[PDB]
Order: sequence, then structure tokens, then C-alpha cells
Amino acid sequence: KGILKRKNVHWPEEGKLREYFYFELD
Amino acid sequence: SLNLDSIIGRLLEVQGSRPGKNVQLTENEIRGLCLKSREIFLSQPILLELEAPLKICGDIHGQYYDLLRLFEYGGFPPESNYLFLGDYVDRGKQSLETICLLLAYKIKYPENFFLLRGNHECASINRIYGFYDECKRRYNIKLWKTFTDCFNCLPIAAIVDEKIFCCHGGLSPDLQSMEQIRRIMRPTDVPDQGLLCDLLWSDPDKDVQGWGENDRGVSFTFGAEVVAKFLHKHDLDLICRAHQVVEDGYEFFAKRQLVTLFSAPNYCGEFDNAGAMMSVDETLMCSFQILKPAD
Ligand SMILES: [Cl-]
Ligand SMILES: [Cl-]
Ligand SMILES: [Mn+2]
Ligand SMILES: [Mn+2]
Repeated sequence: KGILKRKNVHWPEEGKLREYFYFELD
Repeated sequence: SLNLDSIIGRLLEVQGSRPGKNVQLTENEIRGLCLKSREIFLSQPILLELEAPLKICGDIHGQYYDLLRLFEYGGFPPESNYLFLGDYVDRGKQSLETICLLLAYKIKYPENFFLLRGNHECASINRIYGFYDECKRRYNIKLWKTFTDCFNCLPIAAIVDEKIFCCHGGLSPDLQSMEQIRRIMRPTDVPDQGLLCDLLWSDPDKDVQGWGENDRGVSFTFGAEVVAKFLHKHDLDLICRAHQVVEDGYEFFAKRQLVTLFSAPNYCGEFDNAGAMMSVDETLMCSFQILKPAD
């Protein structure tokens, strides 16, 4: 199912643009 | 000959382990990763033409446990497709684990996992900024030279679905046609000036009109109108690049015509930046996954 070889780039609504992941640093 | 699954398993088994724990592969295993990935790099084009969906990541700089977090949150290969934009080595403490996992995944999933060259995949840079010292301490000088021969064959740019142009650094005043990238022969070092140098070294700048001198002492800056003209001329929608630390892990330029990605949070232990990757779905809907230490 490889991805090496007309669409348009678009963006979500502002509240769905970023998904955050927090982690504990040591 | 290459016990590729064994290597990957040993690289992944330190996840969550004692903080900073090394994974020490054998030198033959590492030489095998370099040799087999080099073959694959040379068999694939230097300008990768890719289809969505995929996740795009910026600089890692040897922060191995942040790379593992990227995969944990983005999906371990082959659950997600990946394009990395370069700067795997130097500055961090675990350049070797970082590059070995990336090369192993390139060999394991060669048409679903991709690595571009950054300006630190260059012997005259990474001799100084950490990678050679790590190789000499943990292996030997011959292995560092083996890495250099592998890095000299990395591809230089990618275009996703004819709309997203990807490279480590940025545009070049010498880039008129994509054919000029396709004509670059490998193996090659990174020159001190010219197209290949600029693709790995240039930066966008909000204050320059046209092309300016780059504060790095190498290559150029380019302004927002350079970006607009390039996109229009080549029927592209977006430039996606890395190379600069940005506080939120990603940063837009020129009204979303360019984005900078940086994937090493709290870079060097000195900055308080997040890392980000950009997900591109099948319709080229683009969003960001942001990795940050809790505060
Ligand atoms: Cl994906
Ligand atoms: Cl400009
Ligand atoms: Mn960098
Ligand atoms: Mn860089």
C-alpha cells in the first residue's frame, strides 16, 4: 500500500487545528 | 542477513525504561542499516513524489525518546506513513539510536516511510556538533565514515500530491524548475553555495523583500512574495520545511503559504518549545499534533 509515485490543501476549523499531547519529563 | 526485526525490537524495548537508557546495537548491525538504506535511497528518486495520507516531521537532533513519543502519538509504522525533513543527528545525546531507528523503518517499510537530508546530514557539520563524538565514543571512526556515505545519498525534497513542497531548509534563487533538483547526482556532499546548499540551509524572513543574507553565514533568506511567486509558478499550495526552532512546534509564514515544523521539544534542554508533526489526510486536510512536556 505504498505512497511513492486534483487536490487542494485546506485547514480544519480553528478549534480542530491542534491536538496536544503532554508528557512527563525526567 | 540483516536481522531487521530484532534491531527494531531492541530499539523499541527501552520505551518507558530508565531515563536516557541507551540501545547499543552491534557495529555490524549499524553498518548493515547504512548499507541497505543507502541502496534504497539510491533506487528511489532524489525528488520524492508522494501521495497522501502521511505525517510530516521536522528536526529531531538525537532526542531519541522524543522520536519514540512522536511514533507513540502519531502511530508506529506501518500504522501511519511518515516523511521526515532531516536533522536527525547532532546536539542531542542519542543521535545513534535516533538515526538507526529511522534507517531501520526505511528498510522495513520502504514505500511508506521517507527521510530527507538536513544540513546536519553532512560530515563537515556533524563532525563538530556531536555525531562524530558520539560515534567515536560508542563505536569507532570507521563507522562515522560509513554514516557519511549513507547520508550523502539521502533524497533532497518531496512533493505531496503535486501541492505540498517539502525540504529541510527552503527555497533557492537558483531553483527555476523541479528538473534542477532531479538532475542532482548522488552520492554528493553539501556544497557551500548553490541549489543543494539552499534547499538545506535557507530560511524565510518576514522583514526581507526578495532574497537577503542569512544570519547563519550560509545561503539566503527569502520573503513572503518569493513564496507566493514560487507557489503560483509551480501550481503548489504549501511549502513545508523545518530547520528553525519554533515555540509551538509549527509556525506559519506568509498567510499559511509556508509552514515550519520542528519536532524536538525543549530543544537542547535550553528552549521551552513544543515539537509538532503535521498530519496530511487523503484530501490534503492538514493539522498539527503538538508534543510538549507537562508544566
Ligand atoms: Cl498516515
Ligand atoms: Cl519577498
Ligand atoms: Mn536543526
Ligand atoms: Mn537544519
